[PDB]
Amino acid sequence: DEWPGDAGPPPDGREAALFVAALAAARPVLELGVGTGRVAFPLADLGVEVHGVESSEPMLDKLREKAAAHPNGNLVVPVLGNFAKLDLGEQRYSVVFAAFNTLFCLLGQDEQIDCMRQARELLEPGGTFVVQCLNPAGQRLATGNTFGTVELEDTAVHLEASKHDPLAQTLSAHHIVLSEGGGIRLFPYRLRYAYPAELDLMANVAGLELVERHADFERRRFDASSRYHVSVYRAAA
Amino acid sequence: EWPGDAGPPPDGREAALFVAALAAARPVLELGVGTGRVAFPLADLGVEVHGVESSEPMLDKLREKAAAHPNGNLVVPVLGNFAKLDLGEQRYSVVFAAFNTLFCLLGQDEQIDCMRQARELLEPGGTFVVQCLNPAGQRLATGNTFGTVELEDTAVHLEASKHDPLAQTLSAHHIVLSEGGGIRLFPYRLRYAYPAELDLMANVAGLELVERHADFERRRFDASSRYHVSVYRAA
Amino acid sequence: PDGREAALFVAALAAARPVLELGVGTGRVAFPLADLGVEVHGVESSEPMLDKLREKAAAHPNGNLVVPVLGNFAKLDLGEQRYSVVFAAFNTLFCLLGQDEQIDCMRQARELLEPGGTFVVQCLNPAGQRLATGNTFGTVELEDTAVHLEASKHDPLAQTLSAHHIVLSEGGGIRLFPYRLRYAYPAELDLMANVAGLELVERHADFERRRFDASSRYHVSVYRAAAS
Amino acid sequence: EWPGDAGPPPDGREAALFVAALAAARPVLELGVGTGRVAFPLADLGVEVHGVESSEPMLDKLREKAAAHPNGNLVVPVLGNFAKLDLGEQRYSVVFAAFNTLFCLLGQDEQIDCMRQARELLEPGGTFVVQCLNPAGQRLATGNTFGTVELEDTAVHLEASKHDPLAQTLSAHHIVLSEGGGIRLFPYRLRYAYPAELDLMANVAGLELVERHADFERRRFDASSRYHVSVYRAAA
Amino acid sequence: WPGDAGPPPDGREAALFVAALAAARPVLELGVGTGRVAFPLADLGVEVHGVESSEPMLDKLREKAAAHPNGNLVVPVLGNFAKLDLGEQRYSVVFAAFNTLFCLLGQDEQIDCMRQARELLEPGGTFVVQCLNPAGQRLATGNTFGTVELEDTAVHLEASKHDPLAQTLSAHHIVLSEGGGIRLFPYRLRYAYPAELDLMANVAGLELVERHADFERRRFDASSRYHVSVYRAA
Amino acid sequence: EWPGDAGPPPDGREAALFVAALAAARPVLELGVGTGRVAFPLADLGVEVHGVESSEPMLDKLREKAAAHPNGNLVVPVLGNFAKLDLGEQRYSVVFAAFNTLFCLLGQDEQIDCMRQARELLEPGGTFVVQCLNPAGQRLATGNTFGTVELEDTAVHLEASKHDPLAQTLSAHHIVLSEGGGIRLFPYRLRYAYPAELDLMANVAGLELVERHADFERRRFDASSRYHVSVYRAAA
Ligand SMILES: [Li+]
Ligand SMILES: [Li+]
Repeated sequence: DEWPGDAGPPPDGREAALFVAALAAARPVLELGVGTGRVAFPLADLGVEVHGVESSEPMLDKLREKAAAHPNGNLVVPVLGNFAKLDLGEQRYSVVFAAFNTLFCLLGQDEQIDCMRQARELLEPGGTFVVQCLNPAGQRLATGNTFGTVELEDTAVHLEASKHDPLAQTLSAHHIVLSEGGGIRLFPYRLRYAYPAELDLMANVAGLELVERHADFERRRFDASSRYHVSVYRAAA
Repeated sequence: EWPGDAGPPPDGREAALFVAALAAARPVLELGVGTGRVAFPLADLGVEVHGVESSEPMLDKLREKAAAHPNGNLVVPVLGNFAKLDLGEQRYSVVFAAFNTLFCLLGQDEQIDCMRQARELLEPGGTFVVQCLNPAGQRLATGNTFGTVELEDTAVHLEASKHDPLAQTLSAHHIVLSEGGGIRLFPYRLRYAYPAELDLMANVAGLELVERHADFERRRFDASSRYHVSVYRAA
Repeated sequence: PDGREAALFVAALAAARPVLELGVGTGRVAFPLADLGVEVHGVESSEPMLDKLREKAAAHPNGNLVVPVLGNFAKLDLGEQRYSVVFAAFNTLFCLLGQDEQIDCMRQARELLEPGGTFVVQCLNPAGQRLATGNTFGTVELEDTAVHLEASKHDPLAQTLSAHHIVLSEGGGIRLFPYRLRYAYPAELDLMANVAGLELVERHADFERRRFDASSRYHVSVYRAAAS
Repeated sequence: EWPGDAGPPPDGREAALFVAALAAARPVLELGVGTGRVAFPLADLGVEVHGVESSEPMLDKLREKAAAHPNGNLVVPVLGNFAKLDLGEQRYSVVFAAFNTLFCLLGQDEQIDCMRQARELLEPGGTFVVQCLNPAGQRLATGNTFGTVELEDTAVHLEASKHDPLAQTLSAHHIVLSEGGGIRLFPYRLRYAYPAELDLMANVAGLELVERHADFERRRFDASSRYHVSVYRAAA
Repeated sequence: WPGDAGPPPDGREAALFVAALAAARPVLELGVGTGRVAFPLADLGVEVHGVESSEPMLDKLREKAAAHPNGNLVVPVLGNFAKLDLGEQRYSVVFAAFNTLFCLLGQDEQIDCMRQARELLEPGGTFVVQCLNPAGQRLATGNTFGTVELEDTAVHLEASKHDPLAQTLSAHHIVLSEGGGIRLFPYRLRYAYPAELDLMANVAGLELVERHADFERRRFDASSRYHVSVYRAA
Repeated sequence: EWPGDAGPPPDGREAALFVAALAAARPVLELGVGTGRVAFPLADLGVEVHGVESSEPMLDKLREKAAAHPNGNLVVPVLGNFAKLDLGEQRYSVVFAAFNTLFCLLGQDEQIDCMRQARELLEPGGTFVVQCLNPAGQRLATGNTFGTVELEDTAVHLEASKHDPLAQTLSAHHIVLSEGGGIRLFPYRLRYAYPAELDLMANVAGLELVERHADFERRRFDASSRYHVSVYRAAA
């Protein structure tokens, strides 16, 4: 959205879109955690109908505003709510996806399994479930507390204070912005991450099976040093 | 026979006490019986141990130590790879795998199969016990490492290993260099799991966690613990 | 957050005689002690911080058990009074910025113990604190509308730590709380204790008696009059 | 201006002595004269200093301390560009850039150019002297870092930096947080060169290395020195 | 020599890369070795002139050449990277793979080799090198000891001294084998950083035309362990 | 006799000059004299050295180098443990322990006892000199480590060690692996003390610190110094 450099959201909106589109089957897709449409609008540019779920009202409001002004806004269907509770009806989708750690916003393994399962049940035959998550091995997370520089601007610095518990597999952090004036903005967040093999087992429990894993949306080889992965799951035979 | 950290952990007695307390004058099954590191101390506690192994040789050194032991009659050696081995009607109050035995199985799938079979050999109320290295607390570098395992007056014990954080395997050689110039290499392989993955494996296998400690003396388990001792029940 | 636990620890050693807390604060140890029926004489050098204590004591259902004293750790005149326990929690002893002052402090404490009395200290453990040489910056804690950070300078020769506890708030507000320490290593500390007529009888990681080892961030050490 | 490690390095006098020893009672040119941390000390020694800055602002502040300094008249403020500028026929016994000034030019090319201009401003047997961070000894982490620079009773100085070890650049903010709630940010960029690269650059610019030290007191230079002071002269 | 103990498995890829630039004229490989790249190039119909200073290794090449279906495309040349007289013969490509250039223990020698190389290029010709990338290799200051590779009956280890000022690596590849055997294989390199290397190239009358992480043309960045750089005559 | 870093420190001569400046026409006592790395340079300055060892092997080898040395009559070898050796009426202007000798005693208590024995052997104004690793500057990892000490054409020198930071002990093997398959292990143990601890030990033994350097050439001691040379005198 606004934040510059590494402080902003991952600059791969376009690539995510292409990726999902290629899996879309000219039919409609569901984005879990659609925010302000970082992936949804590029999707709309490729002629893909995107229903987007988002729990943050201020964010969804913005998506709606931008949609009104977007040449292809009409391909974007904003859905306000908590995914676990929304009744999406008889609607099925060709692709359900969750970009930039959205799945890991659910603060436990059981919640994540449940989520994968709701997504499974919304797929049409042959549909896929796609997630993009931090890859703990490649991310080399230190145990305990850390503090680091995220990005610099002429008149502000973006920093991060973080707490990592490698046993519970949680991260709790503030994104911090300090400004020349003396202003300070804190943006708290929390993740529970999964390791790839744990994640794959969760998917099985949820009735899903892994069909492919990459490091990123351009399909680069995934390996131990990959900071992220993009995983694609199908319903199990 | 290897000194300090080279040899196996010195918790054999304590393992026994922990397993014993969990058995109701009913037989217990150790996976990967050794030279009876745990088993024999169990007998000293009046507990019948059925030990599984796939090494006709090692199993033979066990038979021998069973003949010389004042309680060897309680130690029953079962030869054969656990995966393919049928124990028919016989059930157990406890089934346990000590010092990373479970992680000798080189895959999540095979590990879940082992946990399942273990569940199907538990009587009502029986428990499945594992002692595993705890990745978070073991601080394992990615890729290759080389370290000192232990020193003796006339030899050093070293370790060359490869760690693959995705497959979660450790493949290593325990190396002994001796003053005369002799060299012995002892290779070995593990696939480990994180606690939360292990608990989900246990569930898929029909088990549920009922307690976790850092060791057999029941010390508090936390992030910095090098091992955990986990106890599971049927669901 | 071990106020209670430190109190339980000290109380278990104090029997029914009075104890002396060096660096009584707003009484985060003293009051839980009173609630346990222990009489606490608390020392401090800041007449201001003593006041905040006196105010809380008046409003506490057991504040009569807390006796505020004004003086200096190393150099005090309490006269004939002796204690079953003299203690110094959360790094108090390392507030004295030198080995000599610290030894002098330990000697006073020894001279104020009755027979069988114990001197107890809680101190950061350098091995387990894994302190980098030079300057560091770190995260201490997170809240919804503020972060607690720490900036510090470490001189591994002088064994000193100079730091600011930093609080940053959504407003743009910043509070800085500076502090200084001279720490000792366990073996140094034990030898200092010997020089002061004390000997170590037990060492734990914490007031719950958890095992102390190299990775322990703190230790709780219990000293008594030296033998022979 | 600022306390301790937050302020500028405390080797002004020493840099002056070092330079004056090489200055043959003839004039010296300081690139990045700043506020005269070195120039004035040089003036105190009887040495004429022509100091160059790019920003009129800083020159003005220099012109002001000069007017209030007992030996300020020996410090000539010059406005120009390190790589390109016209000083005509004036030559110098010493041309120098202290505390990383050379690395303020953001590329190998501009650094060579500057070294060359310097060479051409030297008199016969004149020297070109630079003081630069020494990467090996500085142990710079890849990527981003955050650190404490200095403490004060009512404020803290921190540093947030981005290091690109491939472009060999450092991009930082010096940050001052105050008990008030005030925050001051002071940006800066550097492009560094390793010693072997630097000497080759000098060669390409017509200079050859004649001596290298850790500091202006001539302490031994080695892999663990955070800085070097290098002395060049025009090549055969 | 298994896995990471052995040489890099990019022989074919190297050849393809070099072939693409070769345009039906001869190429010169500095440090031709045992033909790890030369032969794969011969399979592509490219004439290879391979240079080496070690007669021994040069002999082994000759032997594998006579037994290769395309050996006659591999012309072994005894000589010295920096200094050697090849007459009027010119090449479309002169390349040095896997750290060959860093085998010369000094910046000056390395510049001399680059210059000699430039002077053997026809018009439009190119000089290609493959070099460890210090930034991406994250080299500890001072001594280190590490595991290179494992085998069932032996371990491959490495002891090294890194001098970050001289930019040198001095190491022993160590083989320990069951039964008491020890083999030491010492080697020395002087590396250059990219920006230094490029300036070296300019001094040698060469200019950089492209840089990759490897012979497959993957993007080069700070975390790339190696780089493949292609230069033209100024 | 071992190459580079495997061999002993090359500061024998410097150690002798430093000790001789403190000596005073009345013998010095070296604890752990080994094969004379310091005793002989000392004899070249006409200083009489009484050298203590327990290892009869090196004492037999010292005697042999001393019979073939032009000034061997100045090197008096004394066989046996220090803790047990009663040296009688003889007093010394200097007692010293180079390269970690004091840390060969495996406990704070033994070390204090040694220091005390030294104090009692000093003449009035006499001094006790020690050279010991400096923990702050050595940055010793906790637990086990393995590293390269040195390289030669046909052999590598390695080290496997166990560091206990609470007990402040190092137990290690210097390992030499040779091209033919040869393996030599050389075990050793130390218990070190931090400077402040060491000074307090000195006090307990009736000594007071009068000077501290990084080395025998009197370089400044600081956090980054790998060693220190400390000079103690008797407490008035
Ligand atoms: Li599609
Ligand atoms: Li051998």
